[PDB]
Amino acid sequence: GSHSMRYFFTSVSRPGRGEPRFIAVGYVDDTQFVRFDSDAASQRMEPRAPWIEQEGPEYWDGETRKVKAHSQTHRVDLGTLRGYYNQSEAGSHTVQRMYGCDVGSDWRFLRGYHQYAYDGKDYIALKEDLRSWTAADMAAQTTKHKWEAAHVAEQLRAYLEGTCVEWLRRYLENGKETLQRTDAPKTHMTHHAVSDHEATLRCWALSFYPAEITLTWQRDGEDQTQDTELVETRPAGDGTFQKWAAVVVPSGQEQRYTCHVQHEGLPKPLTLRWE
Amino acid sequence: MIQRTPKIQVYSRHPAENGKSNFLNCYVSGFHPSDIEVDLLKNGERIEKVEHSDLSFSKDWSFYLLYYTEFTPTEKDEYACRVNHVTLSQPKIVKWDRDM
Amino acid sequence: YVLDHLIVV
Repeated sequence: GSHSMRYFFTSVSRPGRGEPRFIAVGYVDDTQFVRFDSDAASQRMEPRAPWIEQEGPEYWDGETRKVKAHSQTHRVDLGTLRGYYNQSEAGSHTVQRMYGCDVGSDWRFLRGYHQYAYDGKDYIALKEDLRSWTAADMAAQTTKHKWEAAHVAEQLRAYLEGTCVEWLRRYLENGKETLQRTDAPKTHMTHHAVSDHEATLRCWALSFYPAEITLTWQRDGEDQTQDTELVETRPAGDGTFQKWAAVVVPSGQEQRYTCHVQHEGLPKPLTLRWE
Repeated sequence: MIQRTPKIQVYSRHPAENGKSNFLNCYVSGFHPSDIEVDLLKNGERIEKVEHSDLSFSKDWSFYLLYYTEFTPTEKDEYACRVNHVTLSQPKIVKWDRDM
Repeated sequence: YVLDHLIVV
């Protein structure tokens, strides 16, 4: 299948009580393998997955150096952005950055991302061609012009198209057992009676990886929606995910409805009927 | 500033068998800003050892966290999640349903 | 691998 590597940076400014908090997390597919906390005693890039721990001490020293340098960047960004919007010093503001790379099943480059956020809104983002910028408002336009002249997009474009893809491939091979695996969901169905006249049917999918899955409700072979409830996919806490779908059915009509599951772990889309 | 109120999902790591070891999970998502208070309660009493995941965010810039602890489900006992946020006028409590 | 280039807004 298609794999991706993404880095998420969050920097929040605390006016008064110290410096800004900086959190960095790295994901390959839906697995987190690295983290950095500005308030952590280690003050180093720590491993969160077993397959990354087998890296040499040279790797960690380099990764620790760059994440700390990026942390200093966003603290300056917070001050610069506060000037841009004429905002008061007393307020606490958040800056977030996300960049990532996509590879296809063939393991070659597919897509790239570079996006910036201030106070929960899009600020400046790199287009999919990796050569143009989108500016949200006037304040974003000031940063766009500087970045266009300095050829920042070209330096970034080199990283996603080349540097990430090489390291993403390296990460996949090093943890082939952990992240190149596919776990089929463990499906079952439950019955809940709201009242004498209508009952609730629950479709469960559990212990599956990757997180992406599709759950559909069909009545008599007809797609059933708007009468159904769907929850956000949840992490089980052991590297597997969970999701469930529910539909309200009148009594005696339970056998009409069917649950259809589509996941990469399943060679055939599963069908669940209450009987 | 944009503010998003958190979504809470309380569940278990494994299917809830009574009298057996399991993990209790609280999944908060769809919230902004990052400052959030999440506690796991047993019969209204705070649980001492509660871990959580590293701060990350979704495509819409919203933050998500997973709080978990080991527990044994019992017919007698009740469990819940207490989440406090700036968007919440009062701390929101969501009780644990083994059927959800 | 973390981004090797540094930028400022």
